[PDB]
Amino acid sequence: QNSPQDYLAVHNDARAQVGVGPMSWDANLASRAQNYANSRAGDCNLIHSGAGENLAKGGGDFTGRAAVQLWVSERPSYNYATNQCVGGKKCRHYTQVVWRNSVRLGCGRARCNNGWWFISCNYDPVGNWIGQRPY
Repeated sequence: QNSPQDYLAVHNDARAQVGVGPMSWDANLASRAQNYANSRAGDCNLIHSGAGENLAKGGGDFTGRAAVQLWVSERPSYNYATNQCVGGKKCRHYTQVVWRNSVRLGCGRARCNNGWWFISCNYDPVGNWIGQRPY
């Protein structure tokens, strides 16, 4: 639930569900993501860049798979039938996961200085960005 494929699988699912192209594991992005998470875990705050990442903090058994899944929890807040976010709050996560523009992927899990687990997932080109279309 934290291996490269664990993150990738869920992303690739969500993307597949709206017929968006895949992504790959850059490995170095994964180091970067985990290393950023590892440092920033001394705080724990959902603070990384803004547009081109997907951050998560959980509580205990919080896995990377679960984190991507938490982002896909906004499933019915996306609606490909209208090809936009629904008039429903919190659609600022799935959008990135599904971000057509990003072809790189790499993610990392680090344990916070409060018991909980931090997760980061980097993407380039930038994502969840106004400019081009998410899906």
